[PDB]
Amino acid sequence: DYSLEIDAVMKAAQINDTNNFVQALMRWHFSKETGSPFWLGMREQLNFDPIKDVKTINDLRQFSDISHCLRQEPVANLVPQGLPADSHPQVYESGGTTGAPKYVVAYDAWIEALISWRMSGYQHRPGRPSGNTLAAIPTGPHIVGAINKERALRLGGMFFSIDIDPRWVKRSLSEGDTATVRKYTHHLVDQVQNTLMNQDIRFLVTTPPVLRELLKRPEVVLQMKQSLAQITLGGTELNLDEIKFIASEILPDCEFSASYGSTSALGVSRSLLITSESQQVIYDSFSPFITYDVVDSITAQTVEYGERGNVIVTHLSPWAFYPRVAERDTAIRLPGVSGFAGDRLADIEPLK
Amino acid sequence: DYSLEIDAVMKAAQINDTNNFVQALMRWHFSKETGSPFWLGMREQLNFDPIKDVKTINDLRQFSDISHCLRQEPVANLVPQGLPADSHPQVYESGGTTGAPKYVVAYDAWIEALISWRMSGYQHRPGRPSGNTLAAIPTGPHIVGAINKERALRLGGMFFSIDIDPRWVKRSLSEGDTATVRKYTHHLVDQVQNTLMNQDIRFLVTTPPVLRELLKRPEVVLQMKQSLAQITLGGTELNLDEIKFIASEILPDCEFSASYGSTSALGVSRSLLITSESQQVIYDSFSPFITYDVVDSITAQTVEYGERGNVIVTHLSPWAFYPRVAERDTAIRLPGVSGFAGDRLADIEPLK
Ligand SMILES: O=C(O)c1cccc2nc3c(C(=O)O)cccc3nc12
Ligand SMILES: O=C(O)c1cccc2nc3c(C(=O)O)cccc3nc12
Repeated sequence: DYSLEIDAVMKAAQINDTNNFVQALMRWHFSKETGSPFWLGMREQLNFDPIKDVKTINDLRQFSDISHCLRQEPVANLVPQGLPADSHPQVYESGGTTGAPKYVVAYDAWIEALISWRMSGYQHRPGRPSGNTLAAIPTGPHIVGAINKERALRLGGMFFSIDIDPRWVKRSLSEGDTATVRKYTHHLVDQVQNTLMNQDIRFLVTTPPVLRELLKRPEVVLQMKQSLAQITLGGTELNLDEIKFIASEILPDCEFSASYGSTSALGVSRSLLITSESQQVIYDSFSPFITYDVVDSITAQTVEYGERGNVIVTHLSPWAFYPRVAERDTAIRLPGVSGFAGDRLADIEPLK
Repeated sequence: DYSLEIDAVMKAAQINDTNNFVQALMRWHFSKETGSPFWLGMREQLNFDPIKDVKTINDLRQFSDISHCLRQEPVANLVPQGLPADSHPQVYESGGTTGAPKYVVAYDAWIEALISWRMSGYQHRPGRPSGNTLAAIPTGPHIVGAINKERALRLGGMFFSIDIDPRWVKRSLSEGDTATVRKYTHHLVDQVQNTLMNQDIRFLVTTPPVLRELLKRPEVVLQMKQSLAQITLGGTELNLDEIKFIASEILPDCEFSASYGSTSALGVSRSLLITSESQQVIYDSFSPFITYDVVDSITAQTVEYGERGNVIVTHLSPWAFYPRVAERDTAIRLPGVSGFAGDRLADIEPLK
């Protein structure tokens, strides 16, 4: 048993101090008894002592991104030896859309915690809406699946999804294939159309192209006017005006937000409500578990508030440690309202 | 709370008192405080009284298939109120066949009972192999996914899958889009490869066409001789010598079995291990919960043992009640293990 060690971390985690939390988990991960086999096996390859010289969140700047590894590393070793017997491990992959695919492990406690964080703020808000959720997103080996199912149960209906293979979509628009992308996009909208038109759907998770498509279908729009309380847009292909126009002129009773995948850190980040009065899309991460740095593409250097840079993300929780993953997007750096740790993002945009 | 009603139904199953079990569930499903809104309402369209006029399994012949009907029915109404608060309804579909589809509801406790029935005989027996599962099958809204996930957690390793979008294969297939069925399969095969190579998996779930393009790869085949222990093949494209050959010749000691989805009975029947003895693939179902009848296409009369007929599957449990689904496959009918209600099936093929 180590569950009272573990509480201490989750405790430190919100009495807002980076510091103590970082050290506590640096200990969790590298100390002999409790650590991952993987990190324990990695300690001797580091040129610094993860205990002695490593105090601030920022102080993790000294690990490099170990994703190369996770393609080969047999998943059983990723699992912190000090988690309970019934922790309930699970493998998720990170888009083997070419350069193919990186293995990771997550846990129910973890996803539960992610979600309570996303949803605080409206979980308990009087007259908050209720109903099923249609999530038009990957499930299968993709950890968004499992994160979305979890939200859907807390909103009082059932979680519904579609058949979607993002890996073929990709390997085909990259592969240059025009007709396919249209035909498969079709088949996606058709699936979403059916469920919206045959079960009462209160909550839709989808993406601008797909929404954009549904809005072009007279019967569906009408139906959306009747039943959607809130839509989440995922991707980075987001045009703020378009959304303002939808929100005010078409689905005026439906709120909007955006979601940002950071598969690398075993989670997703959430936007504020995007309204007509909104002037950028703004994101927060589940800090300190997940934290963003935003850095210059030339000099690896955290850039100033207000400027564009490259998203660097870091997961540090009792379940998993992933320092300092370069994500493949740029964002405006903004002071992160609480702590105490990690940055806000605004207006995420793709790379080169 | 109704733990004692469920207990009785379970216990009448576990000692095969088929009439008790059926009579109990008619009460359970048809009565104002325990049953699903759907059945309660559906009663006013029947012309017999489930509670009084139904005494044995055959007696359900009085019911008609109520499937084409679960496209628009509200999912929440499928849920028997007699189930507990905590029972975790989750929503699954089938019949993305042409474009439909039919929503149903499943529960952890059912999924669990099912798997337990699938897995006795081996679960415990000495020396039973054990490790990771790779399941080349759909997740998303396909109960099949959920099913295997369960199984994999009981074989001491984790659950790997792949993106795979069976409606696409299907539509394409029956478009004549012959071009990209073959492209797509390559994609599935590739994704399988990867995991086969990068994580050691003990058990694979797939299908004859894919395993076919798969054994065209010499180094996957070496990995396979090395790591696989058990292979479950589903779909109904089962070619028998083709397997017996594969198992005898190509990879000579992985064991091989078949699996058959009756998705609108919320479950999968299992075959007897295909030995090199095997003269027909034979499936057991999870009786009395799931029971099969095999019926002549003109008279709906139950065929003699050994004639091939059109298959009818029925699901009756404390979780759901789907009487008499016209599935879309023929089989040779066999005696089921006497004591148990329902036929054994052999050498299933599809319709025309
Ligand atoms: O999911 C998000 O990223 C998200 C972001 C911002 C506000 C949100 N408000 C929600 C409400 C509500 O405000 O009643 C109900 C259900 C889901 C909601 N999701 C929200
Ligand atoms: O999965 C199936 O459909 C199946 C059917 C028949 C025999 C099976 N035997 C298995 C064994 C074993 O016999 O040791 C181990 C792991 C999985 C097994 N799966 C089997």
